[PDB]
Amino acid sequence: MIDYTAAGFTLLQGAHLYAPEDRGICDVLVANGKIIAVASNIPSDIVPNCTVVDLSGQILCPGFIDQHVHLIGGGGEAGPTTRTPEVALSRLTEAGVTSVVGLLGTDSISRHPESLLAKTRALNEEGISAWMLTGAYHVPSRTITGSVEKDVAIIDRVIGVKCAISDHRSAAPDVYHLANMAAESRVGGLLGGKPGVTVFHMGDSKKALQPIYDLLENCDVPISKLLPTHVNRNVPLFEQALEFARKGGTIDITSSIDEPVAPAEGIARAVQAGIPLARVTLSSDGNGVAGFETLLETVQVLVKDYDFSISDALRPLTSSVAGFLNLTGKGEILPGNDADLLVMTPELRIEQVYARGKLMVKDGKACVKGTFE
Ligand SMILES: [Zn+2]
Ligand SMILES: [Zn+2]
Repeated sequence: MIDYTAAGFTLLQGAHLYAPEDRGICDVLVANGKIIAVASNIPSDIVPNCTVVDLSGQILCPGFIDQHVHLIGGGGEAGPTTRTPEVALSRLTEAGVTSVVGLLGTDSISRHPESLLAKTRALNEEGISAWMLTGAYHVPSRTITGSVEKDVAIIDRVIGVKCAISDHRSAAPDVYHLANMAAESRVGGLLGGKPGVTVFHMGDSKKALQPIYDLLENCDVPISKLLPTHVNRNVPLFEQALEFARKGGTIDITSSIDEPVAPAEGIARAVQAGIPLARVTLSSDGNGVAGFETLLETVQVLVKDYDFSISDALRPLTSSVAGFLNLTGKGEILPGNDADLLVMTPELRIEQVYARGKLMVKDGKACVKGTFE
């Protein structure tokens, strides 16, 4: 018997596929952590030494992409005792997260991008896919190489920069500092093949998104690179966000915020306003201690409580995020893409999770954990 185990051939058959597009009952063939075929009735012996998984009666969809996670820990706003712990691999996977973007927050004194970089790489070695944003709330940005542009251009896992505006914990950045930072991420992105985005932590100031419009008035960074997040934290800000998304921008709703605008509610309002789901993303702000359970809960609520189809409910956590961050090979089940898959019950309860072809979760419980979990 010839050994073909190195390919890790895995056949997921009989599941109702949402890639996120409804593909009905369809099989998915995996090899080397990559989807190599997506079709109805793929021969269970099409490839040798193939692990065939019977998913009849279950749902199969893309793994979630969480672009706002404090991977090395966050907090600290009420003293050092409030500094949260680093994220545990199993917490992400059990929540359906197979791709993640780490970032820093208010604290960039006891938190550093080099630590974030290291954690991002550990997660990649451990089985999932991780990227990070350089900078933090503070502006000018505290970077790895001394320049936002250089960080995005030369640090492989860096795809953009983060900052905070209209928030009582901002560094009071003026338009120039804000514009230059955004422009550097944009150019750095072109040079390093990164999306080169600027993520804006929004606060409760009455000025809301004004800094972003001021920025657009003082530079030429495409609006498609400017991502306001936590837009559901207050109503006036949310209304501005809808207006921003209407002008061509993409907005990030936080699932860890249940009031005044719940996450499912924000996604629904966006659609009501006529915003394409492609410009609406959902992140957890996990470990900021915030968990990741609010991600799946939002999808469940969207389908159960609101009237979103499973396909649409999935977009803000998959194709929309992958599209915004140009995450090649993610957020969609198609041949050539990474085998990041979720197996759910018809009620959308996670049963299995595959990351790059490897089984990370088996019965809703992680069977692969961080080195020191
Ligand atoms: Zn934030
Ligand atoms: Zn955050």
